[PDB]
Amino acid sequence: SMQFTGKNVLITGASKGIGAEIARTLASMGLKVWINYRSNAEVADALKNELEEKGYKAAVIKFDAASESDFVEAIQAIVQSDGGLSYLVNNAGVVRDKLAIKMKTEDFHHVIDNNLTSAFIGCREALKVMSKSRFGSVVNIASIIGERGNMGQTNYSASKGGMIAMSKSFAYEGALRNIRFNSVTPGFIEDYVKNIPLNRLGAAKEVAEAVAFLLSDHSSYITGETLKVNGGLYM
Amino acid sequence: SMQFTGKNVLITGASKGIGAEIARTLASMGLKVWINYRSNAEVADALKNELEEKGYKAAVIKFDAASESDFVEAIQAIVQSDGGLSYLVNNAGVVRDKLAIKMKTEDFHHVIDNNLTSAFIGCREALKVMSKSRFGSVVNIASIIGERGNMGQTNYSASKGGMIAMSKSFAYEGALRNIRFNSVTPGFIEDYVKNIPLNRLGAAKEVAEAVAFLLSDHSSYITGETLKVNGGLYM
Amino acid sequence: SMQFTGKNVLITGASKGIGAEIARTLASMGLKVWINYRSNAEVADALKNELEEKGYKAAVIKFDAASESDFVEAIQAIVQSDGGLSYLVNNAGVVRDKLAIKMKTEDFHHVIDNNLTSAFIGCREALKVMSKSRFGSVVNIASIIGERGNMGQTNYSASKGGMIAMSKSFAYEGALRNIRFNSVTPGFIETDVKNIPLNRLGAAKEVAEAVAFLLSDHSSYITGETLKVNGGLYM
Amino acid sequence: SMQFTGKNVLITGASKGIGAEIARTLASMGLKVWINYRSNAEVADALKNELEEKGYKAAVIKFDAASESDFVEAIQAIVQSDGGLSYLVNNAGVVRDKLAIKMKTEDFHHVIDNNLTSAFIGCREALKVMSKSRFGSVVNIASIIGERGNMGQTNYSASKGGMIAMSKSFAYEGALRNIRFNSVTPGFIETDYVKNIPLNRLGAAKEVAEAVAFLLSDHSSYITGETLKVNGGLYM
Repeated sequence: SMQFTGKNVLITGASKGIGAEIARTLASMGLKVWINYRSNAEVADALKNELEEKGYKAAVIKFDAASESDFVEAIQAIVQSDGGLSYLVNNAGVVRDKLAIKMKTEDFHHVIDNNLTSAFIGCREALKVMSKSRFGSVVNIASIIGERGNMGQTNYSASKGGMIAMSKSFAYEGALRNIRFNSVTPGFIEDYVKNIPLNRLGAAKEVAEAVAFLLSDHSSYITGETLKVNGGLYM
Repeated sequence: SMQFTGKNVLITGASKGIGAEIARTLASMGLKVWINYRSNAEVADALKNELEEKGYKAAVIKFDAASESDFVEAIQAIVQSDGGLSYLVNNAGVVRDKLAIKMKTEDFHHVIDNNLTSAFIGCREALKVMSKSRFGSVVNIASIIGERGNMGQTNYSASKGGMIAMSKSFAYEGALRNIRFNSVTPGFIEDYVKNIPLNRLGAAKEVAEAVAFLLSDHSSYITGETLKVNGGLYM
Repeated sequence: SMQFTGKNVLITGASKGIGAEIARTLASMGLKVWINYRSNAEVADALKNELEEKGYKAAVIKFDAASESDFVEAIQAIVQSDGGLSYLVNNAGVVRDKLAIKMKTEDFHHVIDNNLTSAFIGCREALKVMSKSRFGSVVNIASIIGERGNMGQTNYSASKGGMIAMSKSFAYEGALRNIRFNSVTPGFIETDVKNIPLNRLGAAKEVAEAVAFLLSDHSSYITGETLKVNGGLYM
Repeated sequence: SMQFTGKNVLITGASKGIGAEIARTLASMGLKVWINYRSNAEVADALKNELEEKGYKAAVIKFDAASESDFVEAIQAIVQSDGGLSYLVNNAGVVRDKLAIKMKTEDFHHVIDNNLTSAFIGCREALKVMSKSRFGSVVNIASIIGERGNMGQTNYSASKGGMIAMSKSFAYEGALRNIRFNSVTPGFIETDYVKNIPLNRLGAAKEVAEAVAFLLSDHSSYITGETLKVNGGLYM
């Protein structure tokens, strides 16, 4: 049970995986979670039903996070349904791994546009909708790959390393109005394990609880920071 | 609040300030706190009575965290009282700020011995006692000065930067036994404020709750990490 | 001064500023420099004349480093002319500083496409043309803003932090063929003071000579590194 | 053929390994190198003779870099012989690897005092002797282990991570007098594990030495407080 002064959170790309776990974790901690899905609603709706059947507060919302007007419109609808938006998690993202010499600029842009510009739009709009209340916390879901790089991931590492640095700039622009911006860098989340000191993959739950901490009031003096969740894979 | 599988914690140098706060916070979330002091029990005893009067579990203990035998014997004593030790916070440290051309070697060793060797002994003995249980979390209280350095603090920055790197090595050695080692780097904790994006000093409680998270089950995939708690002063 | 096994280098956006200085420095060390410019040829031509009359080897080449086909064909031309290309410096980049709430997606993309995708293309083509000879060095001109962020520069910090992470992934992909990839992070440079420890802006030649070292044989065990050239402004 | 405004350099623990290559490299670029050694004069004196026979300027000096009074006396002897001291390389260092539960505080201190306290003394005395000239550059030889830690190296990682942070503090203190302080973090240097190194080989001592030379040289005049990785890609 983590303490939250805000009441609601938008999680982009939250139908499955880490984003889904973020939704369950934050819902179970008493926040109303907005589950963003791009295309099919069946998985998102099921996650929503699961949480409500547990007595939690959840809703789904359709928009492409890579789309400026779509994302903008959605935030407005959430401010119009709940009165505001206190928390944002930029989780949406894709991979298209290729050795760089086989990588077209279209493949580079596919990952940049979906992973970095999406988080720009989200952080920008959060700044607009939380500046009024002088309260908000935003978490950007980056990756160990943005910190250290990886074979075959020149485009993914660019998107996540640009995310990490973008977040710092947003932290300066939100700081006087008490809007915090931070990043999480998960390692390998469920041989790969041979290089992990904890000798196991991380659980999606373990990422989700690190996000919860950075959104929560307990991290109220943490901004512009990158929280590693990698089991020791990178120190 | 935060969930803890373990039951007790030892905090070095915990009579006041950040150390006292860590003791308060961890006591309020159900842990038995051992409040370490090395010379005068007064303030530490007031802390104990305060926490007990609020309904928490607390105890004082006298040893010099810079003495190997003192630290070792105190941890043995706590293991005898409680059956073991789940959590350790290496918080004890001193300053002796001087421009380096005025700094004697004894002024360098003063800070190293009180600040870095203390945390080596604590980290070492935590490994011994937590290894049996195959469970533990250890937080080293470092400082922004150990990340970026500072005019007049060649000795303190060496002690805290050494603390950060040491803790990474202990994280490797504790990992298979599920014993985690992390560092917190506080910034300016209650002209200087102008350089802080959040435009205020940090509260001691805001450091303590970051320490709480790193000890908690919620950070279960985080080891060898340094967590910045500095209001954006360093990114 | 410094020793180079390679014979030539392409420098993007080399008409003025740091990029011009890079050409001057590298030309004076015996390399044939290829001075890239986008529109105005006069300044680029004037630089070639200067370098040529001083007794060095220099050529200009027009193309938009943000344009995939332009960039690909230019490197093709240089390989046609010189037989190869041993060195690449991705220096081209633009700024469009705005507070994020004033920033259109179009403004974010303007900087991403011109700063990040341009460097991706150059790095990718370097991999292709350098791999046969199993030799080369590539330097990416990033920025302190990519390391610590800056208010009003969510887009520039994104592109340069993305550049930094990118470069590391290229270092993995080039490593086995001895193709090195490193970044330089300049501070405040005169052509581009209280908080700067050296108490002055950096000269463009001071950036150029750090780039030269990373291209040189002297840095032959250095790859995936980011070299800070900021007068102590960031440590 | 890097450019140096200064004329001489002291390299602690320079009789072999990386420190010896630093002396070779820097002597071949025209500096008078002072080769520090602790006990064995034979290898240092062979090195000195090797360099002099190639036309370079070299000298040996015996002292313990971990002894404040020795280190202090040695630098006044160099100032006495040469008129000043432009450059300093804190290379002296040892290892005593043990799992932490088997390591006594005295094994911790042995590494702290030999690796970290020595670099403090050297940096401090550099500040003193370089101040009046308002010119100077100092390189601290740290390690990848100080950046990321290592199993069995809680003492070594502490000394070298402390050296890296401490060097940044010296950079602030020397900056207005234009005395630069920088660190190098070599990876695995010759004199399996090679699988994790992207460049697929151990580094040559010469490759560390030339990185050191660059940070000493005029080419790095706007670089201070920096840590230069020299690890073949092992840590990025």
